[PDB]
Amino acid sequence: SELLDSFETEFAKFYTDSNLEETNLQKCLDHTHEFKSQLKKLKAHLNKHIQESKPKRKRELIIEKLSKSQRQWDHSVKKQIKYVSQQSNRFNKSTLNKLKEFDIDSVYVNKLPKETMENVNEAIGYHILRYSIDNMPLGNKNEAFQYLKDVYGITNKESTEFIEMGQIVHDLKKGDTESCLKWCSNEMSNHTALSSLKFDLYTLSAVNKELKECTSLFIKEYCAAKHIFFDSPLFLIVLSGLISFQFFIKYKTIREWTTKDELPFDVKLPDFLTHFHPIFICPVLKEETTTENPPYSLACHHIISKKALDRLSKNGTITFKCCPVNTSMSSTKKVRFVML
Amino acid sequence: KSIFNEPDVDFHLKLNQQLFHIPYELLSKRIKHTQAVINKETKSLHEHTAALNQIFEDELALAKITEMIRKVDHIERFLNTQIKSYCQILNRIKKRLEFFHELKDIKSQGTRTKLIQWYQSYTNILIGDYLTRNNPIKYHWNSGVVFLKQSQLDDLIDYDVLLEANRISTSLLHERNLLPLISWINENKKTLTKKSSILEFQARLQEYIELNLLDDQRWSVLNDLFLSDFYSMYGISQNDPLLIYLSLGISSLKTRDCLHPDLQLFTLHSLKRKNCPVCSETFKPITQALPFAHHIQSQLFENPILLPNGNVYDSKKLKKLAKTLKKQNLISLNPGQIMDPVDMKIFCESDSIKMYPT
Ligand SMILES: [Zn+2]
Ligand SMILES: [Zn+2]
Repeated sequence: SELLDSFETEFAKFYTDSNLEETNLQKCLDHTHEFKSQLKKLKAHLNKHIQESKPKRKRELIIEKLSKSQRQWDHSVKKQIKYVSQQSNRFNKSTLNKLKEFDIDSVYVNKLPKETMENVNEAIGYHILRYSIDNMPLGNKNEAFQYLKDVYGITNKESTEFIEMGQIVHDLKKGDTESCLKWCSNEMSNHTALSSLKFDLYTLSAVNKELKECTSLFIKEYCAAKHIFFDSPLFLIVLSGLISFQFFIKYKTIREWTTKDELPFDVKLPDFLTHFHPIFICPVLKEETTTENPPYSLACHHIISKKALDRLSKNGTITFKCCPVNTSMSSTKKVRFVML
Repeated sequence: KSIFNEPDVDFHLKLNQQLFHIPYELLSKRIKHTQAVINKETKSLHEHTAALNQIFEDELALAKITEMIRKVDHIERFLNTQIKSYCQILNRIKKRLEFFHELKDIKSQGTRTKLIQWYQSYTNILIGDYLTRNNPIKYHWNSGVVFLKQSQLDDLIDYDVLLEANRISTSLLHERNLLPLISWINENKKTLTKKSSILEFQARLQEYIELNLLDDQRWSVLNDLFLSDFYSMYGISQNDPLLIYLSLGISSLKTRDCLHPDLQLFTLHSLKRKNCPVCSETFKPITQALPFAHHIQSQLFENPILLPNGNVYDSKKLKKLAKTLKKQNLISLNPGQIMDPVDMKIFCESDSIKMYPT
């Protein structure tokens, strides 16, 4: 917001009015060029004078001219270089006031174990193989698997499917259908979306706003048909990491590793990264039911955690509260929430 | 006024300020060199023209002026090289500036996907700068350099300072530990010793020598010391940002049950648990040794249903999945039947119990 604008305004001072391509050292280059030109002119004049001298208010001007040339040249060069040095040393007093107040590396706690760096090197392999496969010179149909294995690195059997995906997508990008049609017509699964894709690309067979709406559909229906993924398991994780910084720094500044368990400060993040596993909070003791202490239903059609149940009843005496019409452990059952 | 939760653009700059320092030191070295060159040549030219002024007070003047020209044009070419390097560094910073200006424009304006694309770019820029750091050199080029070149974003990551560090730190640990590190000290003894850091000392002792004082681990400690001084000189923030982001993200969505112990395939992909990034197939070893989560709000699906299998699902999603399985001819159902995904089974409609989760 304010920092970015106050940064661009300070940075533009490196350039002249053109905003581009005319940096400050052009002054020094121009001055040295002019100095050389002046010496060349003086050389020509002196040569002519001596040549015509072969059988005075002239020399007493050329010598002074040489003196004047050297004074102007060195004075101007020194002044310009001094100004550019001072400007470069003053831009630090605006790249320093802001960008040196965070110390990103101070947040690295719970260090990622040094033994598991192959798994990171497989997640990276998958992300490169998925999001950015077509933007590489590969070549033949199968003489590119060796190139992948040789330059970057190869993942598990989830590379053949991505080679085929990249091939068909790139072929379809060049306005040459009749291969995606064959692919769609060979896999006959859910008929509905496949037929919709067939119709969309058939419409494409009859533009710049249509390709971007057909490649995406084919990508979705290929990923959902060969059972792999649609978003990399690394991109979502980097997203959540980018979202948790603000809350972490807020907690850090309130405070002035953590109980070997649940980290504090209850970061909140958008829905489409939260609708995976259902999280339930006990209504009587206020604790998230874990693998141990699993929730029970108590014949009143309520849900309470098991530990709270076993402190509501010592060993399970008929004490039946929660509709005061509950009952003890002859009519209670285990539950597991599935986000179908 | 964020879109969903992304922080203000003032925060990303402070997040990765190493992108605005390692070009700056490169920029300042240029001026600190091109000032010394002028201060060394200006006195030379002055003392040289003193000779001509003395000589006037004899056609040697033409010779002297010719020598003057032959000296000045060298300065001209030198300044030409310096300007064509200075302009390139300026361009390098300006590209990274407009990169964030793009995010500011997006954030001041559906558009969710127009921001997901930006985060795709922000993730590639970062996988590249982690790969070009620790991956053995081929000859010099790495996998990171290839990725940066072939993702059309070579400007936004240096890939030569990091590569230089990788070269030095792999020569100090391989190739019989042949050391070009002295070739790095000798070009940087003016500013390193102003800090008064003990690097020339350890390098000299190791050079002399080649039982801790004779052990191998002195190689490792020497490497660590060089990395410390290099990073503190430039500003490279000695922890892979990819590692930082993973170490928080994986512990931010590791909820209370992620490591919970033809028709079957469709059923067991119809769930919404076989998508969780943290417990998928290759992040389990990463996520074993990390904390879980903190939440002060029980979020749950709206209208739950219990059936004799022991687990509670939903009221409508089961109906829609039953109809879907009906319209694809995988199973044989009947008016009131219902199907359970986990441990596939068919239960009557009246073996269904409503639940009220407080
Ligand atoms: Zn009740
Ligand atoms: Zn999970």
